Amino acid sequence: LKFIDTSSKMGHGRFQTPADKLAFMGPLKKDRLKEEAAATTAAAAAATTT
Amino acid sequence: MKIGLCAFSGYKIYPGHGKTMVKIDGKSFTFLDKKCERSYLMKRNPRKVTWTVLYRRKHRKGIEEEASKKRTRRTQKFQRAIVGASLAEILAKRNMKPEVRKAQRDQAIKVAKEQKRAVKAAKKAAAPAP
Amino acid sequence: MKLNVSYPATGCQKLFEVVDEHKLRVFYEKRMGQVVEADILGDEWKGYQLRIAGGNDKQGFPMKQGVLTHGRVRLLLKKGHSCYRPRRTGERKRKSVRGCIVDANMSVLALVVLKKGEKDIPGLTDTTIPRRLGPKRASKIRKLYNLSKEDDVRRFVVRRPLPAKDNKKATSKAPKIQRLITPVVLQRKHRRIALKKKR
RNA sequence: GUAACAGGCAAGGUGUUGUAAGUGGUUGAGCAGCUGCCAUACUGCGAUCCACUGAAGCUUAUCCUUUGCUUGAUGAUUCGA
RNA sequence: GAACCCGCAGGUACGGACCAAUGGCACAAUACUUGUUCGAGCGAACAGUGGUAUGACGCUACGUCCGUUGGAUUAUGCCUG
RNA sequence: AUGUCGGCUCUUCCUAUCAUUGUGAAGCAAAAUUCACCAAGCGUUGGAUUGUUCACCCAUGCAAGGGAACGUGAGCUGGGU
RNA sequence: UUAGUGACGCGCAUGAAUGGAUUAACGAGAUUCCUACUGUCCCUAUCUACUAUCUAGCGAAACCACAGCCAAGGGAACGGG
RNA sequence: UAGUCGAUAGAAUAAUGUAGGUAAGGGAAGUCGGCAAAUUAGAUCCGUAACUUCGGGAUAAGGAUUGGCUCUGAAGAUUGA
RNA sequence: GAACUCUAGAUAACAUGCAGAUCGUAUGGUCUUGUACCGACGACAGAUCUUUCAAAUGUCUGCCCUAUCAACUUUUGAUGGUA
RNA sequence: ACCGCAAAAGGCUCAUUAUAUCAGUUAUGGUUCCUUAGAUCGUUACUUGGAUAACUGUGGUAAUUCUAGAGCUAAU
Repeated sequence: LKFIDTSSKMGHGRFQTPADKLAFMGPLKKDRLKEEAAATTAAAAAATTT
Repeated sequence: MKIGLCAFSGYKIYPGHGKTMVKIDGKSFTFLDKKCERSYLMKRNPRKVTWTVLYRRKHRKGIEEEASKKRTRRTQKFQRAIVGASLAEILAKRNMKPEVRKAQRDQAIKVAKEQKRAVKAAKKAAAPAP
Repeated sequence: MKLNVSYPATGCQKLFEVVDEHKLRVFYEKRMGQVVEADILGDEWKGYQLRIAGGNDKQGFPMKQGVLTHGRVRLLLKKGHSCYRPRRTGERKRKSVRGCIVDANMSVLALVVLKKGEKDIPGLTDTTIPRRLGPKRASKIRKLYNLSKEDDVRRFVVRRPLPAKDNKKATSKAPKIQRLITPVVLQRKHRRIALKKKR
C-alpha cells in the first residue's frame, strides 16, 4: 500500500492532516489570539506586583 | 502517487483527489476539487477569488517562508599559476615586494639607455659614410 | 544517478554513480545553487557540502537556471543567455529545456563541492588537474602579482619551456606583453594630439 | 447505577459559503456648494476597493469530540416447571 | 491455419451489494441578484422552494466492489466376457 | 357482455437445440460450416419503415433458434381495426 | 425509410363550378426532413408541497347464492366447492 | 386600505400518486406521433430569404446588448436685463 | 510660394553622443637620456556637413472586356476641418 | 574563435494584380542614407579594470545542432 486518503468525508476533503492545513492556511485569527491573551494576563500580573 | 498543485487555488492535490482537465492545445489544468472546477468553468478571475493562494500572494496575506530566501553572494575562488613556471616559481615572482620590483625596473631601463644612444649614434656615424 | 562532482579548488573533476534511491533522493526538490549535506549521500563524503552547479537529464535538454518546473518547458531565447549562444545576429530559437530542480529523470548532476569534509576522496583531492595559464597582459599580471604602476612586469611574465618533442632543441615562449606602455603606442598618442592642434 | 451515565448546550475539531456588521481611509471615474490680505481647499454625496477579516454566518438533526455548563435519575401491566 | 484446453488478463450480459472518490439531487444552508416591503441600515420577510452560483449530514448514478465446489451419471468412449 | 390487434411492460415453461457445455456423423486435412444426441442451465439483441405480429432492411456479436398460457386495456397506449 | 417528396401515370374505381388546376396571406388542422432543445429515452435518481399512512373527531358506497388454497381429470368440451 | 385566515386537525411526512422542479454524458435512439417537457421570449440596435395577390413573408433567418453608480449632452415654460 | 527650425547663430533653459586607453608601416630630432618631450602616412572608428550608391512617397497623362453590372463610398475613415 | 562587413540581393518567376504596378513627366520647404570622395573636434590612471569565446578538460539528447558545467586568456 502506498497512500491512504485521510481527508474529511464531511464532505469535500481538501487536506489530509491538521498539520497540512496549517501549511496552506496562513495566520488565521485563532491560535495566535490565545497567545496574545496570555501576554496581556502577564502584563496585568506584573502591574499588580509593582 | 505524486502530490500536485491546483493550478488555480494553489492547494495540494493528494492522490486521486479530483480532476485534471487537459485542453486541446494542450495546457494541463489541475483541480483539487469541484469548487475550483466549477468557479473557473464559470470563468472567475482567480485574482478576484480570495480562495486562491495566487490572490493571497498578490494581496500580501501570509507568505513568510518564501520571502526569507534572497540576498548575498560575492565569490573569489583562486590564483591560476600551474603551467607557465611550475607553481613555486610563479609564487616567487608574485611575492617579491615593490622595493625590489622598482630595482628590476630601473636596472633594465639603465641597460636600455646605452642601446638607444648606441643605435642613434651608430646611424649618425653611418650617415657620413655615403 | 551519475554525479559529475568537481573539486574545482584543485581544478579537478571525477565521475561517480549513485545506485541507491535514498542517497539519490536527497537531491530531489533542490534547486540550482542550493546547499546539500553529503553525509546522507555517502560515507566517503562525510562533511562534504554540495552546491548544485548544473545538470543534464535523460531526455537531455540541458538544465537552465530558474525555469522551475521539474519537467521540461519550451522557451524562446536570446543573446547571450544560458542555453543561448547564437551563431547569427538577432537569431532567436525555441528549444525544449529542462529546468533547474533535481528529479528522477536526471542522468547527470553537475556538482561543485563547497567544503572538504573529513575524508580525502583521491581523484578530487590528491591529484591537481591544473590551474591552466599565467596572465600574459601587463594589466592582468598587475593585479595577480599586485604590481601597481611603479613595479613593471618584463621578466615576471610566465616563461614556459616546451619541447616540440621529436626532433627538437627545447625552446621557451615569452609571450607577448600587450599594452606594456610600449613607446610606439606612446608616440601615436603624441601624434593624435599633434593633428588636433595643428588643424 | 451521581456515571462505562444519559441528554440539551456552549466550547474545540470537521464541513459549507466566500471575506459580516461597525469603523477608518478621497481607495474611488467624478460631482455639487463657499471662497480669503496669501498659499488654497474643505465640507458633504460616490458603485466599488482595502484594513480590521481566510472573515461573519451556517455545522447534521441521520457529524466527531468533551475532567466545560446545566439538567434527568421519582409512570403501567403481566408471567410460573 | 486451430487466439485451441494448461496458464494469464480484461471485458460482456445478468444478478447482489456499497456512496470513499467521481457524477447526480437540494439544506429553501451560505453567498449574490431582481421586484417589493421593514423610514434608511443591519438582518430578514413576501414572489406558495423567487431567480442565480456554490453547495454539506444524507440519498443515489453513469461510479466501484463481489458472484463457490464436488458427486450421481446422460449422451458417449471403454474393460472383462 | 368472457374487455379486438400490435407495440410498450412483465411471467413461466416447452423443445422439434441456432449459440454455449459434454458428445457421436461428415465426400471435416487446417480453418470453417453442416448433421445428429444428452440438454431449455444460459443467450437469442440495437435501430430505419410499417399500427403491424408477420415482413424488409441496416449495424454488431462465435450465435441475433422456434413454440405454448388468440397472455397481459380497474396496466398503458387507443395507432390499425 | 411498408414513411415522405419529385417523377412515370391503360389512371382497379382521377378530372373540369357534379368544379379542375395553381396559390401569397391565414389555421389550438393532416403530413414529412433537418437543427436548437430537453429525463421523450439510454437508465435511472432526487427534491418541494399536499396526500396516501397513523391517530382524536366524523363517516358512506360498489358488491355480496354460499363464498373463497392449488394441480390434473371428468363435466355445458377452462373448477373456490 | 377594506375583507380573510373557515376550506376537520395533529404526528409521521413510506410506497404509489397529484401538483411543481432538477439531472452528468449522449441528445428522440423514445413513441402512433416530439405527446409531455425543455429551448425561445421583453427592449434597443444590426441584419434579414424563398415566395408574393407587392400589401406581406417579418419578431423571417442570423447576430450584438441590457445591472449598479457617477458624470455629460439633448429635449420645454416665463418674464427679466 | 516664405515668419523654413534651410547651412549657421545669440539670449533663457535642456540631455549626452562626440573628442581613439587603435593598429600596421617606418623611425627622426634633441638629451638633464625620466626610457622624456614631439612627429609623417592610411586602415578601422568618430562627430558635423556635403557628395555619391541609393530610396519611400507625391504630380501630370495613358491601359482589355463587360450595363444580362447604374448608382456607388460612409458596419469600424467614406470624403473634409482641427488637434 | 571574437570583432567588423556582406548575405536586404544576384538569380527566379509574373501569381495576386486594371490607375494598382509602370513608362514618360516630375517633386521632396515631406524625408532617410552605411558607404566612398572631400573637409571638421585645444572648454586627475595615460595607456587602466575584469569576463568570456577560441583553448584546455568534462558532459548531455537517437540525432542535425542546440549547448550545460568547470578552469584560462585578447580587443578597433
